[PDB]
Amino acid sequence: VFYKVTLSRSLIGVPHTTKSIVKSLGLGKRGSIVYKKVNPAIAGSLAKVKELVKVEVTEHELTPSQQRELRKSNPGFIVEKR
Amino acid sequence: GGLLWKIPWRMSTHQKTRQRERLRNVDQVIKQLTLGLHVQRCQDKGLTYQEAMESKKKYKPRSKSLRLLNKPSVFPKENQMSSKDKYWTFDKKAVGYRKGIHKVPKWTKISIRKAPKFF
RNA sequence: AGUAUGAAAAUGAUUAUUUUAUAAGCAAUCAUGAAUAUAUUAUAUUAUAUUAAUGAUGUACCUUUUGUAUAAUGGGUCAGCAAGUAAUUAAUAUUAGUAAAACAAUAAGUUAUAAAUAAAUAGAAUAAUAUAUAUAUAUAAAAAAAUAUAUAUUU
RNA sequence: UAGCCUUUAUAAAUAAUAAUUAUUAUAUAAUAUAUUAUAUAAAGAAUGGUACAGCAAUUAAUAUAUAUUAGGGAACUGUUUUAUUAAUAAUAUUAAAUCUCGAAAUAUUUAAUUAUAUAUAAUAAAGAGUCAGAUUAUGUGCGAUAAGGUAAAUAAUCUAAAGGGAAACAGCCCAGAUUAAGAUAUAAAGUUCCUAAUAAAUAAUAAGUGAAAUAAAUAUUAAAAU
RNA sequence: AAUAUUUAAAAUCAAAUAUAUAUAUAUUUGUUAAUAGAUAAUAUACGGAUCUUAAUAAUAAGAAUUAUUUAAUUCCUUGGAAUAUUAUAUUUUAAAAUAUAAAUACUGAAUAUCUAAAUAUUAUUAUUAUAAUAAUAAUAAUAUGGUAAUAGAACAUUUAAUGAUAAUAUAUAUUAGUUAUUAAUUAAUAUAUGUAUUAAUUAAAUAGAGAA
RNA sequence: GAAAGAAUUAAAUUAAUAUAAUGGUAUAACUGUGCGAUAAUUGUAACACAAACGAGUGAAACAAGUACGUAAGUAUGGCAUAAUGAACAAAUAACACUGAUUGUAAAGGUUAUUGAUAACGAAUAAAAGUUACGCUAGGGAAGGGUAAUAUAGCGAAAGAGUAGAUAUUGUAAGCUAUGUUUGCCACCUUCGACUCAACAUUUCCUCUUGGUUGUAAAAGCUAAGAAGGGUU
Ligand SMILES: [Mg+2]
Ligand SMILES: [Mg+2]
Ligand SMILES: [Mg+2]
Ligand SMILES: [Mg+2]
Ligand SMILES: [Mg+2]
Ligand SMILES: [Mg+2]
Ligand SMILES: [Mg+2]
Ligand SMILES: [Mg+2]
Ligand SMILES: [Mg+2]
Ligand SMILES: [Mg+2]
Ligand SMILES: [Mg+2]
Ligand SMILES: [Mg+2]
Ligand SMILES: [Mg+2]
Ligand SMILES: [Mg+2]
Ligand SMILES: [Mg+2]
Ligand SMILES: [Mg+2]
Ligand SMILES: [Mg+2]
Ligand SMILES: [Mg+2]
Ligand SMILES: [Mg+2]
Ligand SMILES: [Mg+2]
Ligand SMILES: [Mg+2]
Ligand SMILES: [Mg+2]
Ligand SMILES: [Mg+2]
Ligand SMILES: [Mg+2]
Ligand SMILES: [Mg+2]
Ligand SMILES: [Mg+2]
Ligand SMILES: [Mg+2]
Ligand SMILES: [Mg+2]
Ligand SMILES: [Mg+2]
Ligand SMILES: [Mg+2]
Ligand SMILES: [Mg+2]
Ligand SMILES: [Mg+2]
Ligand SMILES: [Mg+2]
Ligand SMILES: [Mg+2]
Ligand SMILES: [Mg+2]
Ligand SMILES: [Mg+2]
Ligand SMILES: [Mg+2]
Ligand SMILES: [Mg+2]
Ligand SMILES: [Mg+2]
Ligand SMILES: [Mg+2]
Ligand SMILES: [Mg+2]
Ligand SMILES: [Mg+2]
Ligand SMILES: [Mg+2]
Repeated sequence: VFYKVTLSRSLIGVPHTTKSIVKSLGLGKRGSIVYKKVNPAIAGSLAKVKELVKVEVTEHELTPSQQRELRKSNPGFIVEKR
Repeated sequence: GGLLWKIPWRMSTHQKTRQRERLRNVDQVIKQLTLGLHVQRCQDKGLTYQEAMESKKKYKPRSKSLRLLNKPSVFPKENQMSSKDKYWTFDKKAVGYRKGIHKVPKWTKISIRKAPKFF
């Protein structure tokens, strides 16, 4: 299974050591989402930044394209040509 | 100390609610980290995701950090901490040997759960 | 300090529209009534333009400073003028020409083509990749330390 | 000059960052007191001597109708004893920047694996600027456990950082401005009005104590437990 | 009741949780309040107003202080069920019964997402004409505060080389529009000129001023 | 059962180490003894620690010779960390490297050694003061913070007070308040007199009151409310 990791809090005031831990996890700007294969190595890294992130276990992995298509809003119309 | 840093010595009721929420979120992160390890190990043994979640046996973590973070003595859960430890920290240069938690830099992010037994 | 033109600004008087005699601060931005002016498609329940009703936000600019609204320096205003340029050399990067040669031709010179040593008459596979060879210290010669040279076409 | 920044590139480049496995023990099963697999517990490979803790040796302090040596008066009546005092011995109790017999977390750091490759290191050729810093939090030297004081150590921000919050606010809590819009989540902080947003539960206060900068020894009143 | 101590979850007691599981072990949590003391100079200073509740009685108030909490309260373990509740519709006699909605509290930045646009880069496509290319447009992802400083690309003025057109034009100024706009353009108005060192590519600067 | 030997175990680094302090040392790095006087030698020194450069530290390995040891092997000074100084110009010797027309030479070069710049990365071989008569370019490269001190109060009461700590007085130590004196930090570069005063009360007088075996009366001491008027 996979971990769904969200950078809830920002890295403005965190020490550079914590910043390095987060950067090596693939997380970028605040609110970024990355799907990490569950692994004792990953669990340790998330344990050290347990505050700044929010972690939920998920069955499958969503590619970034899949996430975008799931994030698009619903236009309230179907265009009729002419 | 001419410059005025008007930081009060007590928190408002709303800061306390947020502090309790932040502690719970951290505990939930730990609870989820262990859950993934248990599910991953169970899948390795051959089980599927569903039965892994319903398995009576829950594989406890083996890493030192996660094993200790799951010990209430070392890292107590929000429902287990005392009110003093939730909102007050330990300073050895303060009257009462305690100071408001909000005075700790980056208190919102940093986690201070344990205080000396008699202080 | 030539001659013509001169709706360039600062500056003064007057007129026209709007606002202003119970309201307080970089004089603006946004929100929003009202009045006025123009409009040869205002068909209008219209569009623009001007204007301190009223509400919210708003601590001039530059220099020097850890730090300036600062009661730190400079500025009455407007117009004109006011500051990384040239010569002789050297080293790097891109492109272009030519190319184991190039510039230049009259010769001469310069650079590259062989690396070293303070210097000297020394200077690269005797049969292949450093275990070979050249130079410097040493020696009878090697080893040792440093740099350089070679695996149809010399770089 | 080094340190921190910038431009262009090199592959036989992942060498960068981050974490995990390492270790000890218990229980079950298989194999020949031992090995293997599985689960669990333990601050969990190697280095260290701070906090803590302690009085080991060193440096200091206290008390014993305890014992010995010596000093001195009295008693005895010159003897021994007594009155004692200093030292040592024994027992018990303490502390320290230059004490650590015990000892953390952080920290230094190693091989492999995994994840970051719209990412790191290293290297080659060329350019700078900087060498007056400030505050907050923590552990200290000086000061008086004074200073918006001074000197260093670690982290963050300002310096060079818009925005929200602390009335106002360089340094505090959030959160980093490509340009729009404004639907939805929101961080810190708030919801009687000024001012965008609220309803509740259980106790205490009668002092406007308090309500966004807690003023102490002590006295009075009252409340629980022994 | 009187008297003398302490104000404590260490010990004990209560409760919760993890293991062997009707019990035991281990871990965690739970132990007073008010007043006086109280202190200076332009002016009261929680930012201000102001905040403590009251039956007869209002559609309706009763901290806006301190302490521990919730998102109506309770059971299972973020979610499910039940029960006090508000509002409405139907039926019956201002009241009774059935049915439906509310259990994410709300505000909150230039945060994040969504909705569009721009530049750069990585990876895929389409149209047009080092075609392994150039221009333009699409989809996914990442980035776009910034002083000293570094690097890239453009605009205004003047001079030199090349350089049609022309009063139905050119230059300048005002006003109102257009182009993602320090610029150039459309129209109207005013003045000069039978007329661009004009468009565009190069080469040079006495090449840009609220700062001495 | 006894004698001797090899020795083992515990304690010890407090003694000793050329020299300060620290770390190490009994497997001794400490001590005694034989040989010795040798490695207190000679050309290449990779690689590391440290590090801006200059410099500094450990040292594998190749080659020549020496001392000890039967041999294995050890020795490139001292158990380790301090015991130091760049160039320039001069001086001495060795090498045979240049030799300004040629041969010599002169002079330079390589190698080894010498002398102190202690302001100790050393500006020259060689240098002290005064300025209120001064000058130029710059920076500040009484307010504010603190309250040791000062003033005042509070808590407790040793002791005076003919008697009795608390009528009055109140050692030394304790907890505070003000920023009115002397200080400290560097964010920030005129004392007195005349005239007019405004404000505070921690009240000098005037008004009310409590205590005063130390209120007989009058004068007084101490304290509470009080800033309206006055205070040469
Ligand atoms: Mg009016
Ligand atoms: Mg005015
Ligand atoms: Mg200054
Ligand atoms: Mg300011
Ligand atoms: Mg000024
Ligand atoms: Mg002014
Ligand atoms: Mg001026
Ligand atoms: Mg530099
Ligand atoms: Mg690796
Ligand atoms: Mg120490
Ligand atoms: Mg020890
Ligand atoms: Mg400095
Ligand atoms: Mg300071
Ligand atoms: Mg600066
Ligand atoms: Mg800011
Ligand atoms: Mg920053
Ligand atoms: Mg940004
Ligand atoms: Mg109050
Ligand atoms: Mg407020
Ligand atoms: Mg307990
Ligand atoms: Mg006041
Ligand atoms: Mg954004
Ligand atoms: Mg930028
Ligand atoms: Mg000019
Ligand atoms: Mg000008
Ligand atoms: Mg300008
Ligand atoms: Mg010695
Ligand atoms: Mg010693
Ligand atoms: Mg190093
Ligand atoms: Mg070096
Ligand atoms: Mg010796
Ligand atoms: Mg000299
Ligand atoms: Mg010769
Ligand atoms: Mg000659
Ligand atoms: Mg000679
Ligand atoms: Mg001198
Ligand atoms: Mg004189
Ligand atoms: Mg002062
Ligand atoms: Mg007495
Ligand atoms: Mg006294
Ligand atoms: Mg008074
Ligand atoms: Mg009288
Ligand atoms: Mg009166």
